[PDB]
This record gives sequence, structure tokens and C-alpha cells, in this order.
Amino acid sequence: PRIKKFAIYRWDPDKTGDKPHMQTYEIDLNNCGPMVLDALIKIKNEIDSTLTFRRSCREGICGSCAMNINGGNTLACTRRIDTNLDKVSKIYPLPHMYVIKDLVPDLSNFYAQYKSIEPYLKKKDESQEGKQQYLQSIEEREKLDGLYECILCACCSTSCPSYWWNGDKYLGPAVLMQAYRWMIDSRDDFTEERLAKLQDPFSLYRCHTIMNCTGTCPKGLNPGKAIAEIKKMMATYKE
Amino acid sequence: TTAKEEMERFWNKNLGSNRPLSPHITIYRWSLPMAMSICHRGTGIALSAGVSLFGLSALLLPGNFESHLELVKSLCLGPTLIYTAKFGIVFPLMYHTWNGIRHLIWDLGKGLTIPQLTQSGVVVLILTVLSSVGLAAM
Amino acid sequence: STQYPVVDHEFDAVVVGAGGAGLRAAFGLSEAGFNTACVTKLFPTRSHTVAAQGGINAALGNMEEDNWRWHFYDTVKGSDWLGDQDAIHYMTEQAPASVVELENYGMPFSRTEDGKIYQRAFGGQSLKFGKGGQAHRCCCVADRTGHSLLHTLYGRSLRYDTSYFVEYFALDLLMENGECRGVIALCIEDGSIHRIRARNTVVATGGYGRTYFSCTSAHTSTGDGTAMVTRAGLPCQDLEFVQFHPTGIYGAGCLITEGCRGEGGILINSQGERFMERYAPVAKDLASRDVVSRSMTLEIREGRGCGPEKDHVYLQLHHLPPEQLAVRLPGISETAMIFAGVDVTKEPIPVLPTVHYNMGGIPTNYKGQVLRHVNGQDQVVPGLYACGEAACASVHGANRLGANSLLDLVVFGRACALSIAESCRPGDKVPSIKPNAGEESVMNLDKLRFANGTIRTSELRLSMQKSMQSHAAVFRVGSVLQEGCEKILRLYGDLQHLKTFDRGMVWNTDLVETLELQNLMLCALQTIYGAEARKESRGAHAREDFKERVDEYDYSKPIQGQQKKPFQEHWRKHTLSYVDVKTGKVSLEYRPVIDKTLNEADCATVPPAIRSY
Amino acid sequence: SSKAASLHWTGERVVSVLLLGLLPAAYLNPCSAMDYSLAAALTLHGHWGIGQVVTDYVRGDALQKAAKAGLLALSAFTFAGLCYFNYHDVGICKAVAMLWKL
Ligand SMILES: *Cc1cc2c(cc1C)nc1c(=O)[nH]c(=O)nc-1n2C[C@H](O)[C@H](O)[C@H](O)COP(=O)(O)OP(=O)(O)OC[C@H]1O[C@@H](n2cnc3c(N)ncnc32)[C@H](O)[C@@H]1O
Ligand code: HEM
Ligand SMILES: CC(C)Oc1cccc(NC(=O)c2ccccc2I)c1
Ligand code: SF4
Ligand code: F3S
Ligand code: FES
Repeated sequence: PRIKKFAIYRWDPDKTGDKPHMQTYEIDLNNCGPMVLDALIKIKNEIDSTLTFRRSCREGICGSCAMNINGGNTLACTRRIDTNLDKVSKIYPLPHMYVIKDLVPDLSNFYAQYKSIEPYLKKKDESQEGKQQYLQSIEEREKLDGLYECILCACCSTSCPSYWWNGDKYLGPAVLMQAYRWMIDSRDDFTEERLAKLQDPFSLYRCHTIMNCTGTCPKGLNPGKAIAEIKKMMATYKE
Repeated sequence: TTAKEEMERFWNKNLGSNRPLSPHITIYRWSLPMAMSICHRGTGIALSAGVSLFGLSALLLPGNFESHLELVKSLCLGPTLIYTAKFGIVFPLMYHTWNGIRHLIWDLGKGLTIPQLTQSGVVVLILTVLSSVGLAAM
Repeated sequence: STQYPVVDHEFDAVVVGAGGAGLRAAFGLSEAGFNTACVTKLFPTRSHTVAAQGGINAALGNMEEDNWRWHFYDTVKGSDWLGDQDAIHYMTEQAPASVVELENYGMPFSRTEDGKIYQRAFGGQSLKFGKGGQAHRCCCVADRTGHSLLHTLYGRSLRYDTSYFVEYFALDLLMENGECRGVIALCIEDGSIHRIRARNTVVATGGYGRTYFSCTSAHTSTGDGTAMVTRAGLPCQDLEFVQFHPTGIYGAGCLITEGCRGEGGILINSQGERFMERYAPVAKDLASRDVVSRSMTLEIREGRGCGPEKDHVYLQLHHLPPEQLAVRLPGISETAMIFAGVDVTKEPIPVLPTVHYNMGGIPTNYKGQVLRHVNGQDQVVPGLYACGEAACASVHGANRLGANSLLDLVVFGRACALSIAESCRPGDKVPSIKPNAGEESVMNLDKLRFANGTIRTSELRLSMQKSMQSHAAVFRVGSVLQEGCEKILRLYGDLQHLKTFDRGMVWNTDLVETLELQNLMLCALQTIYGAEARKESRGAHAREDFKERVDEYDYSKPIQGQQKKPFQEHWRKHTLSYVDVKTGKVSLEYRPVIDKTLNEADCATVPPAIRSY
Repeated sequence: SSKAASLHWTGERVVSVLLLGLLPAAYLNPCSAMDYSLAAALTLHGHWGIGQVVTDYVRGDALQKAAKAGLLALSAFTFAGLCYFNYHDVGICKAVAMLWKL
């Protein structure tokens, strides 16, 4: 027998006077899977079904189980429970976000920011598209590596204080990285006007190289490297 | 629906409801590269306040600089105490100097990976101690 | 009633599904000039099509010179001649056109020296109609193809005025006198019920993989739209045919793609023998989805399993160059390290055949139109469409060919859009729904909300998943299927004995998973009853009692002086299953397979042959 | 589209390498001309420094404009004070040297 203590954030919007409070659960690790999501599923299925959370692929590629585990915003199906029984695992929602119900954050603003950068290929002549494949060299494709793999789980954006204090105006690492993901793409012709979209102090220049985004990424991506690479392009671009 | 209309309806819903904000500074784990960012502001703001106090006093308060130095000698110049007085000025200055270069290296794009952040962070933290103690004994 | 707020929405078309097929059908209609609504319980990115790792099939001719008609033969031979050849024609011809389109949309495909889309070998594909060795037409985005597919499809979909009902659990189809009027849905955000009505409705809810215990599919792959069609008195096609992907992690059940067996991956058992070369002569571990997994599970029966339990097999990725593994298979490189805890370059990966794909679903034309079955004849249901995994156009037939589902997504998603585009205009009268309609959907919601039963929701789900895993596995006996049928039958009666603790409106995951449980059962009953009824070994469905290929003729000898068998005597026909919602009795009819192509001159009809690689 | 936010960013980096280049220059070459160049760089960098702080924390349409106007007055008084300290008094290069050996 190996019981593990879990401290989970709980709030019920369907009850009047209910304040944010922590709830404790005990689970045998021998009956449970290795990952945190396995335990979240286990208490949902066995102990308390009142727990409400996002889950889907349990593979680490959909980005549903995005939450704060022990002071770190990572995927619950990617990160495993600490076998050390002395430590109690603290499970929280994504930092500085409007809680809908139990670890489920409102990402309506996050998704809307991703729409504003226009994450689709834009050609000058779209009359000849849909009939032939565009040519891209092996080196030009290597520039997209470490950028396209973004799951949009919103772990990096919800980790930096600049997205905490300036959530409305500042886009955040996840959104800015994807703007850069379409910049270096040799097929895109709108590179100049994509940079001209960030010519306000809040949208891009609200980053101060705090480096909390890249430290918490589940996929091991570096948004900060991309963000600083945007600043270089913004400083030196034609017209 | 458009791109900015979703952002408008985001704030018009949450602020008109009783939804709580998920904890941010209360729960997140303290890391060195992140803690050094706070101290860069901590030094920055206080160090700019030192210059602001130096300029405003020179403009508003009467008397020359040489007469003000004799006013400090009224405390009878404690050898170990005056060392600590000058140390508390070079420490915020030299921390912001070495870490300021690190930010300029980041602007070029060099060394933005997690291991290189901690490596260059300790370099700055150690250089801070050496330049603070070294320039205090002059 | 007074508790639930009903909100009516007026649109030209409704597409249930935000993944690949549904997503392509959604903005495809918006591009045509339709006011399209997209009801989905997940966020478009959170959809499963993301979990796709292998690739997407197109005969572009980038590696070797290829023909789409050779891709036609591989899909029809793979389907074990249950596949509708009119659909296979339509898919393989639109194959290169749709991928070229996707590349222009923004999909960052892997590249070669020429600069063209990187294709590579995949499961059971050949050149020169099966005479020229192995075919290389599987277009990939380096082990993360479906992730890159869904993102660049969603990214492109922001360009058009599409109303996305994000996080809306669709309950039932709004039906009036045999015509689809729209969709009734539950908003997860506030707990309100919305009636999104339109002249046309597209269904792309995906497969029902969660019917089983061990599956590669996501938790949200519960086959809801199939149950919506089921509850409407409409038939479901070929539900007994369930795919078992050869390679997948022994633990959690996550997928290790067939991209491995194609780049140069080999399969090894307990002794160290290449066992797949013993079962397949000049095909090896590069054979069909069913044939590879058939051998793997048979090796366990002999006692030649691997591990401490000796119940799983091994995948050899040790000998492959580390330079290739990092570039061509980065997706499995990380996931095998996380779940299995196994190094991908210095250790072989543990694998086990697990549930992957559902060939069946909602009966479909080659255009995307949903088909009912009245008087032994095909009839089009007005205002209803289906595309993707949830649909059964039977372009995959008895056994789905490797990397064909993402093609099935884009082509038939496009077809669903063009069927509403070329027939019927935008702005046409939105057919009037009853002022009462949806009463049963609201009463079903209210019953499960205040549930005070004896069995917990998950405790009933566990009984379903373990029963399907043991009674309807890769090999299934009629003696085991008979017990499996009546076991699931009793569990359907227990759906009124269930307990729900969470009694709220805003985000009730205790309620929607119970609704998913209701939808899983309706898929589970038609799967098990259809499996015990079919008495043959065709594709995925293989019987121990009847291991024969029951066609119209015995194709081992040439047909010329041989006589034909009656329709109700041979099993080369589609299994159309109904189920009475209240009693839970499964009654099933049958319809003939489509053998004729769209054009005989342009693409030849492939007659049944000896299915073996 | 006019690029103003990008030029302001580079301007902050221009004074950053300028102020870093002046600290050893003031030690090695302490003169009257060095007093003003160090004062012009020290007040400008600080003004854009706290300027970044106001944009981060100070919320509102009325508050941010009031804080930016207050910071502009604070910076103007700081630069005018140092120039007065360089012209009529000792000068920061020689003034810090007197404080150093004390
Ligand atoms: C399981 C799997 C499948 C798979 C694969 C790997 C795995 C682990 N790899 C593949 C590959 O490499 N190449 C390929 O061609 N196929 C591969 N597959 C199969 C394929 O991914 C799926 O068959 C296909 O992607 C299914 O797509 P579809 O869009 O039709 O279904 P879905 O992805 O599951 O999306 C379902 C959408 O429907 C909405 N939904 C579901 N229920 C409701 C209700 N209740 N109300 C409202 N909306 C609903 C969801 O929102 C979701 O977006
Ligand atoms: C020569 C040594 C110095 C260097 C290399 C330097 C460099 C920098 C840089 C690059 C920043 C911006 C950090 C970012 O990227 O966000 C910064 C911040 C700042 N600096 Fe300096 N600086 C130096 C000296 C000073 C001095 C002496 C003062 C006091 C007058 C000062 C005042 C400030 C202020 C107020 C900030 C606030 C900006 C922030 O932290 O967000 N600096 N420094
Ligand atoms: C979890 C805690 C330690 O996190 C916090 C809390 C408060 C302030 C900060 N620090 C900043 O906000 C900061 C620091 C330097 C430059 C720009 C910024 I926006 C970090
Ligand atoms: S960059 Fe990484 S942490 Fe940020 S949203 Fe993308 S996958 Fe998540
Ligand atoms: S504000 Fe930002 S993008 Fe990274 S550098 Fe800090 S989290
Ligand atoms: S559930 Fe898919 S990433 Fe955790």
C-alpha cells in the first residue's frame, strides 16, 4: 500500500457563497497510473465525480490537461506524480486566469489573440493556388522546426507576469511565437506587414526577457528565442 | 464575429460575473532566471531614484558639494561602517551593470536556452560580488 | 421546462465536428457563400485528428513515378472487397488535388532534394496494381502530420465568417418527417440548451474507440453522432468492423505510428525472429493493418510473448540510423520516453495490438449524403450529411489502409461542402422546426442530471470496456460472442440504474461523460450483435467458427462456368444495424456493396481476389 | 505603417551600450566634457527605464497620462540639476572621486 496526498483547487459556480478552497484526496499509487492525469481520472471515477477538468488525448499533443502542478504549468498526462509520499502534490489552474469551474480556465482571450495574428499562409497572387505544390528547400523547412510543434496549451503565456499584469493588450509567447512561425516561412509573402502589426508598445514590446515561458514548456520549445528573434527583425526590416 | 470582438466579449462577461482569478504569485515556484529579472527592476528603480535625488538636491538645496562632504564627517568616519556605506551603492549598481550586459546579449539572441540562462546567471551573480567588494576598497 | 433556457439559432448549414473532416466541411461551406455554424464539444485544435502521426496519402509522384489508379487498387484490396469502389475512385482521384491544396493552405510538409512533399512507404501499398513492389505516396509532416493538419486547417478557417459553437455537446438530431432540420445541443459553459437549426446538417463526430478498454483513441472519441443517427431511427453501417493498430505502447495504450514500419522498422518476438516474414512472404512487417496485428496477437497465443507477463511484442528501432530517427520520427521519440520510459535509439519499443479505427458509422454516398434503407434500396435522407471516421462511405471497407483517414477527412469533407454548394442555394428557406421539438433530448438531460441510481457512472463504463475487450477482440469466436451479446444487453438496461453526483449547470463533466456513456452503449450493442451475425473472415472481422471468405463466388477458381449465390446467402454485403431505443433490441438489415466505379474507362473495376500479402 | 515602437526599442539599446561605454571612459578620462555626456546618458536611460515601468503597472486612461507627465517633469529636473552640478560645481567625474577616497 502506497497512499499519495493530492491538494486540488476547487470552486463551484452553481453554489451561492462558495469561495475558492482546497480539497484533499488519498490515492494508492499501485492501483493508479504513472501520470498526474491518471490520478485526476481516478478520483473522478472512484472518489469524487464533482471534480471538473479538461482532458482528451492523454498523449501530450492535444493540450487539454494544461494546469499548474507544484508551481509549474505543464501537461498532466506528460508529467508523472512524485513517488515520494512525504510531499503533497498541489494542483492549481493556469495562473492569473478567470476560473470557470475547478481547474478549468477561460481561454477565450487566448484563442482570440491567436486569431489577430492571422495564422495562415498569405500569398500575393492567390489566383494560381490550389493546383500546384509550393517549392520549399530542406534548409527552409528546418527554419520551421522547433516552432510548428506548438500545441497552444497556453502554458508559456500563463507563466509570465507580463501576461498577468497586461493580459488584454499583450499577446504572449504562444501567440507571438506563431506570428514568427509564419514570418520565416518562405512561402509567406506578407512578412513585412506581419511585423507592422506589432508596431505598438503593448503587443510585442511588453516582453522583458523574464524567461518563464520557455522554462515551463511541455514540448521543450523556446518561445523566448523566437520573441527575441522578432525584435531583431523589427529593428531591421525593409520599408 | 471578428478577432477583436471576441476580446471585447471576453472582458464584458468575466467582469460582470463572480468568477475568481486563479492564484499567480501565491503558487508559482521561484526560479533564479525569473528572480534575477525582479532584482534588475529592484536595482533599476532604486538606482534611478539615487540619481534623481542627486540632481534634485543639487538644484533645490543650498551649499556646494565640498561643504556637504564636511557634513558627512560629523559622524566621525567609522572605518568598517563607511566601507558598508559605499558597498550599499556599488552593489545595486554593479549588479545592474553585469546583468544589463546579459540583457544586451539576449537582445542579440545569444544564449537563450534554459541551461545557458542559469550558467550566465551565476556568472553575473558572482561578478556582482567581486566588483562590489573590489570597488569598495579604493 | 422553466429550468432550461431554450435558444433557437438560424443558419444555412450546421457541421457537428471541428476535426479535419468537419472543419474542412465547415469553412468549405463558408467559402462557397453559406452561413455555416460549427457545433463542437471540444476546441477545434483539441480534436483527435491531432493524434495522427503517420501521414496523408497522395499519388503526387515525388519519390518514384506514381499513378492514383495504383492507389485505387491498394485501397480496394485493403478493403477486402467490402469497400465501395465508387467512393474509392472519388477519394484517390481527389487525393493529389486535396494534398496540394493543403500545402498551399500552410501545412509545412517535410521536404526532399527537389523541394517537393516528402512521401514514404506505408502499410500495404504497391506500384503497378500490385506488381511493382512497394509504393511511396504517404505524404508526412515528420511524425506530427495530423497535428500539423488540424492546425493549418483551423488556421485557414479563421479567414471566413464561420460561427463556432465551441464547447457545445450536441445531444440529438432535430428531425421532422424523415428530414434533418438541425441540431439540439448543450452549452457546457452555462448549462443551457441551444437548438441550432438549418437546411443541412453535416456529421463528423469521429469514431467510438472508447467502447473498449485498451484503445489508441482519445477520451472524447465516444461516437456521439453515430448514436444521434441511431436514436433517430436511422441505420448504422458496418459497425462490427473495428481496426486493431499493430503498434502501440503496452502501458497507457498510446500510438507508435506505422511510420516506423516504412522508414525501416522491423518486428521481433521472444526468440528474436522476424515473425512477420513467416506470415507474409514478399510483404514482411509492411503488410495490411489487420494482417500484421493478426500475427502479433497469434504469437501471444503460442506463448511466444515478451516481457514479465509475456503478453506483448517488440518493435525494432535499434538498428535504424540515429540521424533518421530524430528527423523522421521525432513524435514517437518523446512519447515513448515519457509513457514507456524506453530509449528510442538504444532500445526496442514494447508494442501490442490495440483498438484504433472504426470502419463503420453512418451510411454515406460518394458525395457525402446520408443513406437510409427502405425496401432493400438506397434512399437519401434530406438535409443530412456525414464525413470522416464517424461516417461509413465504406471507402475503407472491411480494413482501412494505412494513412487513408486524413485523406478520407479532406476529400469527403470537401464533398459534403460541394453537395450543399452545387445543389441547393444559400438564403433558401430554413425549414421550420416544431415549437415543441427536442423534448426527449431535454428530458434525457434532466434524467441524467438528478440521477439517484445504484451503479456509479464509471463503474458501468468499466463493465462495458472490459466486456468488449474480451468478447470482441482481434480473434472472436461465436461461443464467446453469444455471451458478449447478452452481457452488453443487460448493461443497456442498467442505464437507468446509474448515479450522478454533480448536479450543476456550468461545466458538468459528470453529466456529459454519462451522456457519452449512453452514446457509447448504442455503439457497443450494434458492434457486438453485428459481429456474432456475420459468419466469415473478411478484413478486420475474423471468425474462428467461419474462417472462409464468403463472397458471391469461390474466387479461388475462375468464374465462367460457376453459378451465382443468392444475396441472403453470401456475406459480401453491408451490415445495416438498427436498435430500439427503449428495449435495446438490435435488428439488422443488409445492402449490396457498390462495385461499379465513377467511370469504367478512366478507372477499372477491381474484381474480388485472394486477399493475402 | 510607421515604425515608431521599433525605433524606441533600439534607442534604449543605443544608450545602453553608450552608458556602458562611458563608465570606464569616466574613470580613465575624467573631464568636463565627460561630465555632460555621462549626465545626458544617465538621465535618458532612466527616463525610458521608468517609462517601461509605468506602461507595465500603471492601469487606466487617466492615470498613465498623469504618470508620464509626472515622470517627464521629474526627468527634466534631474537633467537640469546635473548640468548645473557640472557647470557651477565640481562635476560628477571629480565629485565621485572626492567621495571615493573618504
Ligand atoms: C486514434 C488515432 C487515430 C489516427 C491516428 C492516431 C491515433 C492515435 N493517426 C492517423 C494518421 O496518422 N493518419 C490518418 O490518416 N489517420 C490517423 N488516425 C485516424 C484519424 O485521426 C481519425 O479517424 C480522424 O482524425 C477523425 O476525425 P474527425 O474530425 O471526423 O473526428 P475527431 O477527430 O474525433 O473530432 C471529433 C469532433 O466532433 C466534435 N464532437 C464530438 N461529439 C460532439 C458532441 N457531443 N457535440 C458537439 N460536438 C461533438 C468534437 O468537438 C470534435 O472536434
Ligand atoms: C552601464 C551599466 C548599465 C547597463 C548595461 C544597463 C542596461 C539596462 C538595460 C538593457 C535595461 C532594460 C532591460 C530589459 O531588456 O528589459 C535596463 C533597465 C533599467 N535601467 Fe539600466 N543599465 C545600466 C545602468 C543604469 C543606471 C546607472 C541606471 C540609473 C540611472 C539605470 C536605470 C535603469 C532603469 C530605471 C531600468 C528599468 C527597465 C526595466 O528593468 O524594465 N541603468 N538597464
Ligand atoms: C511569481 C512572482 C515571483 O512573479 C512576479 C511577481 C511580481 C512581479 C514580477 N516581475 C515582473 O512583473 C517584472 C520584472 C521585471 C521586468 C518586467 C516585469 I512585468 C514577477
Ligand atoms: S509554446 Fe510550448 S508552452 Fe507555449 S502554448 Fe506552445 S506548446 Fe504550450
Ligand atoms: S514576458 Fe515573455 S515571452 Fe517569455 S520573456 Fe517573459 S515570458
Ligand atoms: S490531455 Fe492531451 S495533452 Fe494532456
